[PDB]
Amino acid sequence: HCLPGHYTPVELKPFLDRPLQDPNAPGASGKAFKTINLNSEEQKEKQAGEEKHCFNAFASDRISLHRDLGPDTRPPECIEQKFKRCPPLPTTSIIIVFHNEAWSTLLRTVHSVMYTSPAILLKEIILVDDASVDEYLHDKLDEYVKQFQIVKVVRQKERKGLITARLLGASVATGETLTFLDAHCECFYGWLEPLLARIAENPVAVVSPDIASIDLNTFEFSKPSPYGHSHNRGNFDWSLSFGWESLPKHENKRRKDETYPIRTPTFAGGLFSISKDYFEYIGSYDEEMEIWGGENIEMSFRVWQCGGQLEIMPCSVVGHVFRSKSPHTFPKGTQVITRNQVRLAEVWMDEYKEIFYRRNTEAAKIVKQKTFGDISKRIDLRQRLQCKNFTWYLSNVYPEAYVPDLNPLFSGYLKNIGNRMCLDVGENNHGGKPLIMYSCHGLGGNQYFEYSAHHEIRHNIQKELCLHASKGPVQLRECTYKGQKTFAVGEEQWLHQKDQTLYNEALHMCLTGNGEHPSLASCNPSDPFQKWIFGQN
Amino acid sequence: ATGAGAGAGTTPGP
Ligand SMILES: O=c1ccn([C@@H]2O[C@H](COP(=O)(O)OP(=O)(O)O)[C@@H](O)[C@H]2O)c(=O)[nH]1
Ligand SMILES: *[C@@H]1O[C@H](CO)[C@@H](O)[C@H](O)[C@H]1NC(C)=O
Ligand SMILES: *[C@H]1O[C@H](CO)[C@H](O)[C@H](O)[C@H]1NC(C)=O
Ligand SMILES: [Mn+2]
Repeated sequence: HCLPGHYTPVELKPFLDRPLQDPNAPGASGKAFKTINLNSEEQKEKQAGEEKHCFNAFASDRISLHRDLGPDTRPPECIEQKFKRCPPLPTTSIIIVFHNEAWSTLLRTVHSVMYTSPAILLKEIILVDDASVDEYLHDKLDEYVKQFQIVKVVRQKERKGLITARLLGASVATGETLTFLDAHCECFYGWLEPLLARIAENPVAVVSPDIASIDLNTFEFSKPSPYGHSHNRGNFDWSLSFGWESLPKHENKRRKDETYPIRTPTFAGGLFSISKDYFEYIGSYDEEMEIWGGENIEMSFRVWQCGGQLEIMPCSVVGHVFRSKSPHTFPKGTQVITRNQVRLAEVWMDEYKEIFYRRNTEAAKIVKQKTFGDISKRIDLRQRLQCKNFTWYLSNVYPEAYVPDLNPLFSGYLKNIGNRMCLDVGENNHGGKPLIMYSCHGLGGNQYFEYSAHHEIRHNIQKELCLHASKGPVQLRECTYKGQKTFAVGEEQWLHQKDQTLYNEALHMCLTGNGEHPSLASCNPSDPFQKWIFGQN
Repeated sequence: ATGAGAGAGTTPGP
């Protein structure tokens, strides 16, 4: 089965040949489509699309299903890379899960895969319908897709969400590998070979493309740059949200060219390839997780702790329509996401789970009322595979991570006697911006604060941020205290006094909850707006 | 009263 040499370009020719495109058509070569100067019926269609899909479906419906993405702008070593015939490139089953996807976006995903994926690799495309309502996604889709011969639609009759749908897809797949894609993606040139070649080399590797943004408003594709730019890897924050960060210096040094894998603490988890056998062996997904949320983080910890590796291959580029809001209904509310996170925290995070429970009150409650369900199959899997503990994961996989204290001196919320609202970090804050007052919700999150031995008031979900005194509005800034060497600057040291005032040690002034932004004022023990409760949840 | 970071239920872009 194992031949000498490298696959030829003829051996790699795609399943379907892209027709030469009209260069002046809308969205051509992946450039912006500006949908402006619309008549009254058109402006109606656009708002209907935006509100159905939480992307500009009006734009998507006017762009070819066949659009090229212009010239291949990947690094030169990616365009030149050859693939050995031994071990052979494995076959793949493409699994696209959808729930009420637009036609234009679902079929541009399917067309993209056929135009960019070598015929010799592409065994089948499985479309998993998670109980879509739209009639066009029933018989119309079944019939349209027959022409392609290798495309099958599988139906999840009752809405069970993305996790159950992927397990359904996997159970019918016969490929040697599974490649998962969302239903609003577009494959770049040569995206598949580098994923599948890496699994051929190392079958415990779970590999992701370097995911590109497709703009939800204009459908512009963010193209790779040829000169070794800043890459992102996946992380988690201590609310267990997926996030992106710069690579550390040791990884830049280790990677000699762009064909080298990037080791990633977490993966976005929509777009990746895996050995089918390894997917099953390493515990596929927790079947009790519902709708959306947590499974990518759960899979990240489980792969790493149980002896696999999570990798991003920058020679593999796939565009994704990133949204700001879900279009999806939640049959039994968004509590589902928090239950999914408690399930992964109980199984994988050991003592570190308490750091998350403190920051998401809803999760602390689910633990206390034991409504997160039976995890005995997940516990059993962690034992049978002899997976390492979370201390090992933080040390060996994510040594760069800020880890809060397991048992901080104090955590909770800051409630103002005067106006009966809570100190809130606001919608968007990672440096610089003033804070707000917001209704006390007791949920933690944006109202979460810790008190340190060194008199700091921390907001430490993502970064180690410290309440930072100023002549005007109070800020969150990076703590200057970060262990052995360093100290705590007076602008970040506070005393909660007997009169319930918050007294900054540097400025000798008191936090008031008056105005839009809490600021420092002359200390007035009779001012209710300078009186703070440090409430525990 | 937002129940999470604004409009969660989506993966953030890079
Ligand atoms: O209940 C659901 C929710 C989502 N999806 C699909 O799961 C994939 C991931 O969801 P989405 O794209 O909304 O999440 P994000 O990519 O924003 O994390 C998409 O192809 C959705 O159509 C699904 O099948 N059932
Ligand atoms: C976790 O594993 C590490 C070494 O990988 C070990 O030193 C430590 O004792 C273990 N922690 C627990 C909580 O068992
Ligand atoms: C939701 O966002 C608002 C701002 O719109 C507040 O920051 C609020 O605290 C947020 N909720 C949570 C749970 O963080
Ligand atoms: Mn998506």
